[PDB]
Formats: sequence, C-alpha cells, structure tokens
Amino acid sequence: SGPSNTPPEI
Amino acid sequence: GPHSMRYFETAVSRPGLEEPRYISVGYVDNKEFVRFDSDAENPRYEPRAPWMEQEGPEYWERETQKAKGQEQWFRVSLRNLLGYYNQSAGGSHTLQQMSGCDLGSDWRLLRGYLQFAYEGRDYIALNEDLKTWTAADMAAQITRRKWEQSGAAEHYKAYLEGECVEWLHRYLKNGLRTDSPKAHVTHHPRSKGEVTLRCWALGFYPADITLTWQLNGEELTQDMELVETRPAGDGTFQKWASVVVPLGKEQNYTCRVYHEGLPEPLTLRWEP
Amino acid sequence: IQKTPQIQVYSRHPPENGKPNILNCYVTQFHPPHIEIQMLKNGKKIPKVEMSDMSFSKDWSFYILAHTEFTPTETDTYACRVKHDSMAEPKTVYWDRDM
Ligand SMILES: [Cl-]
Ligand SMILES: [Cl-]
Ligand SMILES: [Cl-]
Ligand SMILES: [Cl-]
Ligand SMILES: [Cl-]
Ligand SMILES: [Cl-]
Ligand SMILES: [Cl-]
Repeated sequence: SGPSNTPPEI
Repeated sequence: GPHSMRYFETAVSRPGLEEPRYISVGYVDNKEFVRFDSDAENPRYEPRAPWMEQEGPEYWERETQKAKGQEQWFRVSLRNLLGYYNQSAGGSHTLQQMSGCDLGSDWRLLRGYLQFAYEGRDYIALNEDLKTWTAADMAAQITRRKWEQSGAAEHYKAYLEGECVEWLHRYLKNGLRTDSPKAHVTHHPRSKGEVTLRCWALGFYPADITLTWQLNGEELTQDMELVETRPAGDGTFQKWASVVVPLGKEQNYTCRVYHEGLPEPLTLRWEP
Repeated sequence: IQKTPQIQVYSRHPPENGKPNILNCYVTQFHPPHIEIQMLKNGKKIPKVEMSDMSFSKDWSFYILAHTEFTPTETDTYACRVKHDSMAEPKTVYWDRDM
C-alpha cells in the first residue's frame, strides 16, 4: 500500500 | 528474514503542453508486485505478481485513487522545481521517489525510507530518525523549510510505521521461496599461455548471490572479473565470475557460489 | 546529469546451436529515461522485439530489459544498439555466447 504524500509539495 | 516493501515513483515532464507521465512500482522483497502507469489506456494500479490476484477491486480502487493524488502532487512539484532551478520550458525533467519499510522476522519496523530525486540526483530525503530532513541542494533547502514548518515528517512517519508495516505483513501472508543456482565452469583460451575460467551461476532467485574464486585456499578478490547480476527474463537471475590462470594450472582454482536457496555453498572447478 | 547506459547482451538459456532460445539486452544505469533499444541480427533490425516496463534502481538510474526469440547458429551474429542522450553515437554490443 503506497504512500499518499501530504502537502506541501516540493 | 530482512523483509522489505518499496514504492518507486517517477514523473517525467515532456515538451508540448502534455501532462507529466507518472509511474509507480511497488516491490515486496525486491519483486515487483504492483504498477500504475498514467500512459495506460485506463490508468489504474495492476497486479504484477500472481499472489496479488486475490485482492478485491476495492484494493485496486483505493490504490488507484492514491496514485491520482501522487500524480498531481508530482505534477505541481515538477513545476516548482523548474522555478527553483531557473530552468526553461520545453525541456524534459524527472522527479523520483522511493518509500518503504524494512521489517524483521519479529515483524517490527527496522528502517523507514523516503527519498526524492530531481533529474536523477538526490534532492531531499527523510533521515532515519523519521523526524528530520537532509537537503542535497540549495533548492532543496526551500523544500526542507516548507516541510519543517508544516510537520510533513509526521505524516510520512505514520505511514512508514503504520500502513507500510501492516500491509507488508499482509502481502507476505498472501505469498520465502527460492531457486538455487545451477553452477558450471567454462574454459576460454587467451594467448601467452593463459586461460580464462568462467564460473557461471544460472536460474537463481532471489538475485542476491556471491561468487568467489580460490587459488588453493586463498580468495582472489583482486584479479577476478564479474558481471552485474542479470535477469534471465523468466523471473530468475544469472551471474558469472572469471579469472585468468596459467595454462595447465587450472585444477588449482576453485569457484564458490553462495546463495540463500542452497543447503551448502557450491564448490567447483573446471571439469574436462 | 546524464548517466551512460551499461549493456549486457546474453541468452536466457545456455546457447545450443539450432535450439530456440531468448536473447536479452539488459540496459542499466541510465538517465534520462528516454532511450531507444534495437536488436540486430547480422546487421539488420529484428522486428517486434519485446521491451520490459522500465524501472529504476536504488541509485535512481533507469533500467530495462529488451528480448527477442532467437535460435543461435554457428555464424549468425546478434547485437543490441542503444541510442541515448548521454552518448554522441549509439552503442552496439555484440552477443558473445561465452559471456
Ligand atoms: Cl481492501
Ligand atoms: Cl487522493
Ligand atoms: Cl513546455
Ligand atoms: Cl491491512
Ligand atoms: Cl517469455
Ligand atoms: Cl533467429
Ligand atoms: Cl551505427
């Protein structure tokens, strides 16, 4: 189960 | 054993008003088990191992939803990175991510990973503490400031310690299994009274393997030629190692193959 | 920074003249991921060469496996031509059954 990157983006 | 999961994510911008291509590949113990690719006709996560064919469509749908999330996060990131590096439009750029967890045989987290790269080079990475960031670059400092302000690390830590671990565990119950190398040594002329001996290992899984040459006991780390382990194309792997020896002296040289599928390391020599 | 492809050409099974087999062209350590890979039989492009999906390694570099069905003979010579932006001219690596 993969990650869901939070904001903020890069 | 030292079980692992990884997700390897890539977005690649292309010239000419196109959206960035986004690809995510999931690995369990270095075997690819899922894949999502925005270029496909219906972008969705797909099983890439047969032991995944037992999940219901809610799994695929959930994961596919996350992927659309990542796509967008990557797309905006890519745009920001253009500006951070003062780069022109109509170029081609890559943002990559690696995420995942290492587990013990007690099912306990060992290490969590989260690393980004821009153009194939380290950009930023969550340290082993799972609280602080290492920025590679000038640009990445700005990203590091954002993520310190926001507490981003907390989010990634919870994922790496929770979901990543729990799901790795489930995927493994869903699936240990190895193929031992078949080894042989081949003999190859050179000139100047010398001969190449080439110890081959074939048909082995997993891909981790060590090949040594001995001159009557002593290991030849130095004079030995290797090749990078390579896929046979059928799920298994190949490797060889070779030494140049004097002609007639062949029987003095012993190849050893070490692989976790083997009850003992294999030991072998040139057999005419 | 560009990174230059490393290439191995080799068969799936120990080659035996006249017996069908698979010839691999395993291309690694490259960046950017755009790449063109051809496999040639006696200097002429083999049609309909399979290409694995592309992946990348722990060091960020990309890799890919090309393959085709083939039946090695005594004299048929096989190669793998790689065009990539890290290199001025395309790299051709010839199959050596001993390697
Ligand atoms: Cl589910
Ligand atoms: Cl989402
Ligand atoms: Cl553009
Ligand atoms: Cl679960
Ligand atoms: Cl096949
Ligand atoms: Cl042929
Ligand atoms: Cl040419």
